[PDB]
Amino acid sequence: SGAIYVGNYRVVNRHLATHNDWANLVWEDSSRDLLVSSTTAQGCDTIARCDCQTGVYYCSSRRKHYPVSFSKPSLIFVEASEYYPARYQSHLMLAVGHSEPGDCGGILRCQHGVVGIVSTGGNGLVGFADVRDLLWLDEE
Ligand SMILES: CO[C@@H](C(=O)N1CCC[C@H](C(N)=O)C1)c1ccccc1C
Ligand SMILES: [Zn+2]
Repeated sequence: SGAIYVGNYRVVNRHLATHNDWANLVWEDSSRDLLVSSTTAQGCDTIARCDCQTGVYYCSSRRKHYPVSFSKPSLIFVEASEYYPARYQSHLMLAVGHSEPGDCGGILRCQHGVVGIVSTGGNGLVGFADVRDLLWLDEE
């Protein structure tokens, strides 16, 4: 589990969104595994606006933050799971790192701010849903 709290927005994995998230919906995209809902309180996270390919992510199944090198956001095949059928997920970045189901929502960050959240993984890989192209998260 986990979310990004920027301005009056809460960014979560679409597959882990709550009923309150759907009832306060701003934007969702199944192909990216992302959903954004509105918040009453202002958050403290800032979004990175850069092309970094190195950063640090939080792994809840280890209670640890790990440094990683990650690929550029791309269209990658993600196998059928209990949340989606076999499909291509867009804006996804892969890295070598530990991940389990329950680690989705952990933040990946670089020197400029938050880059994205854990969305996929297995067999010593971890995948992150990029948020750096969502410029509207910085206003209104
Ligand atoms: C099968 O679970 C993995 C996964 O890639 N999923 C499940 C959750 C939905 C993911 C998606 N974005 O389509 C696909 C998973 C997730 C995160 C970290 C480690 C794993 C092993
Ligand atoms: Zn950066």
